[PDB]
Amino acid sequence: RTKKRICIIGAGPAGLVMAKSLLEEGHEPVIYETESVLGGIWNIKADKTAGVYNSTRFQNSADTSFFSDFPADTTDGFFLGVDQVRAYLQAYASRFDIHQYIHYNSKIIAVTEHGDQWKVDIGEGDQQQTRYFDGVAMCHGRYKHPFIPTIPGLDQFQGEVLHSGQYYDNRIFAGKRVLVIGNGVSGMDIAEEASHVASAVFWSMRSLRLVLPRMVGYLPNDFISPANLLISKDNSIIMERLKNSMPEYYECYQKSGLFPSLEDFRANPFVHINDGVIQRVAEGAIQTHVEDIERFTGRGCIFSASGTHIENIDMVVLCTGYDNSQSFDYVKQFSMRDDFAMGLFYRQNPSLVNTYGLQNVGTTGTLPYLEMVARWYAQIISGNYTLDAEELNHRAGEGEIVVAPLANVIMGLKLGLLPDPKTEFQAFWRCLNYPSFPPMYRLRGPHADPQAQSVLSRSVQRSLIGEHDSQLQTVKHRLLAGLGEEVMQALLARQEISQEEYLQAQRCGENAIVLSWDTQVIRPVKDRLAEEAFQQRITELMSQTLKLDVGQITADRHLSDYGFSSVTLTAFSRKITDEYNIRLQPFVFLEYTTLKALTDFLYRKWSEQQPA
Ligand SMILES: Cc1cc2nc3c(=O)[nH]c(=O)nc-3n(C[C@H](O)[C@H](O)[C@H](O)COP(=O)(O)OP(=O)(O)OC[C@H]3O[C@@H](n4cnc5c(N)ncnc54)[C@H](O)[C@@H]3O)c2cc1C
Ligand SMILES: NC(=O)c1ccc[n+]([C@@H]2O[C@H](COP(=O)([O-])OP(=O)(O)OC[C@H]3O[C@@H](n4cnc5c(N)ncnc54)[C@H](OP(=O)(O)O)[C@@H]3O)[C@@H](O)[C@H]2O)c1
Repeated sequence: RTKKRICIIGAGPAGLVMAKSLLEEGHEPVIYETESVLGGIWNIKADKTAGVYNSTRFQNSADTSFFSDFPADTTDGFFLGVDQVRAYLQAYASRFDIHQYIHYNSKIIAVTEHGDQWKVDIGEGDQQQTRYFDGVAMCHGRYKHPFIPTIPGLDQFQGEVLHSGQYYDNRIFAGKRVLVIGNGVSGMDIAEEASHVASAVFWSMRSLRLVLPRMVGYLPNDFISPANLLISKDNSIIMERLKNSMPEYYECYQKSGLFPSLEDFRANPFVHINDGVIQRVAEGAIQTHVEDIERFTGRGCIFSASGTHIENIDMVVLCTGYDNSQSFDYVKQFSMRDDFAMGLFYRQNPSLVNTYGLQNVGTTGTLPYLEMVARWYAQIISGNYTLDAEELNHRAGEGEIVVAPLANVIMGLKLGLLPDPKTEFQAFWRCLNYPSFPPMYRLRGPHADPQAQSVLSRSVQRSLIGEHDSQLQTVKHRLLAGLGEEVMQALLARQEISQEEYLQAQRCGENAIVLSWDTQVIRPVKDRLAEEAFQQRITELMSQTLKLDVGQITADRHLSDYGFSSVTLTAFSRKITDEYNIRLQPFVFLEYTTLKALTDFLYRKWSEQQPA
């Protein structure tokens, strides 16, 4: 009887683990799926308007992107592609017997609160039914409703216009003049793949982002431990790793002119994973314009900054991402941003969960983050967990990023899945220094798995092949300082911490780290008059590419005092070309030898074409 009856919207990864989690706490799942098969966005249809495209592979290694008690098969590789992922989801649904609860061809239409119960409107027309449930797990994913920007004249463009959700492979670009717009992962992969077939590829973007390949050195991009992520200096570490472990890539990244500015990295600190677009841009295979499109003529495109007119455009691919606001129509009455504590639990009745939350999950795979929410909701349903009033207070904000490995620590602690810092601090610390290995979270607490330890052991043996120990030990001292003086004294007494550790924490007091919810969040931060603007812009670009401050850059100082390099000089002139479409011939710097000599030349060349 007490089997609670939970309505799960979706058969994708979230719905699968959401159902398997409630089955561990003896509840009864009811999955409704609009499509005819499980798998989610990893399912292709023929008139494709959403869903992963052919070359898609996971950005992060299998060691951090799959479920706690169900390892992925890496025979064909550590970065799983479309076939293996949907394979995985089907294997999971079968070991934990999830198929029986799935009702395919069944679209949820409305969810309304009904006392403490929930009334759900299922199915479309003559199959329209209505059932009642104890809780609703919203597991409908993202990336389904394209977002089309409003651009002047695009509605009258006479070429083909696609949105990336329709993309499957690059045979569609063969022989064509392509304009790719947007520089998320989709724009990156499409632009890169287009550059191996198309007649010409033009890549439009407004602002530069950080790109890493899948492997950084001889380890996956995602092998980074919470301790490192806590020294903060967000990605100063990852950048160091790149610079020290991937020097060739780092020089090539610079020469592309696509390495972003500090102001750029603070504005979006999210690390995008792509393998290849930067090499293609370096080689001239792609023509990047970092600026804003002014308007679209009938078969071409005009740019605001440079005045560039690209002509005879065959295809525009709008890689402009998704409006995920409409994926929440069946709960139109609710404001997800304002009613969901942590963007995850309906504040007045958590029986209503939003598994994906509302933020951007970086650093490791999405699956184990979803799983963690699933294990947590399973306990809220059992009555074994009652969100406290600081929990209910949190609001997921627009733009925010979630450093998953931290989110799993924060949540893994609430559920008692990690050694207690107050009693097993040394162990807690080892955990904070391993990458996000999901088997770590099934060694203790609710529903462990005996085979977990051995799984976690292979992943950690691959981790062990940089330190900043000093900084790390300072994170140790500051964590400990953050536990308080009573717990510190107790750890000292019981022999968990040495006398040095204890005394240092005693000194690192006003710098104490207290792990909390927002530990896991990152918030991004953002004629004559014309000719002054040009030279001002050129100096900044020289400042960016040189790592020098505009004070030290002066009009009449010879440019060669400034210590350029082949790499930094290239980077400096591709950046010029990207914003003003001016090409610097191979003698530009032998003939113009000061800043003022260079800007006056380029501004002339600029205005001999269309300016402003
Ligand atoms: C191109 C691309 C690449 C990606 N790469 C990665 C990656 O490398 N790593 C990673 O971790 N993640 C990646 N993701 C995203 C992430 O993997 C997916 O969101 C993941 O599958 C989790 O999906 P989900 O469980 O939230 O539901 P989804 O997989 O989004 O599917 C949701 C399901 O709910 C169903 N549904 C929706 N509305 C209703 C309704 N009203 N009634 C009934 N059913 C409904 C849908 O039919 C769908 O089957 C990528 C996404 C895209 C588009
Ligand atoms: N952990 C994971 O591995 C994981 C999980 C989920 C999803 N993903 C990735 O998320 C991707 C889905 O999002 P997406 O990358 O397609 O889109 P996106 O990240 O939302 O970015 C859309 C792009 O379009 C540009 N754009 C938007 N509006 C524009 C306008 N009016 N004019 C010009 N440019 C505009 C944006 O640049 P601006 O900066 O100028 O806006 C942006 O680069 C998937 O491909 C997947 O790889 C990864």
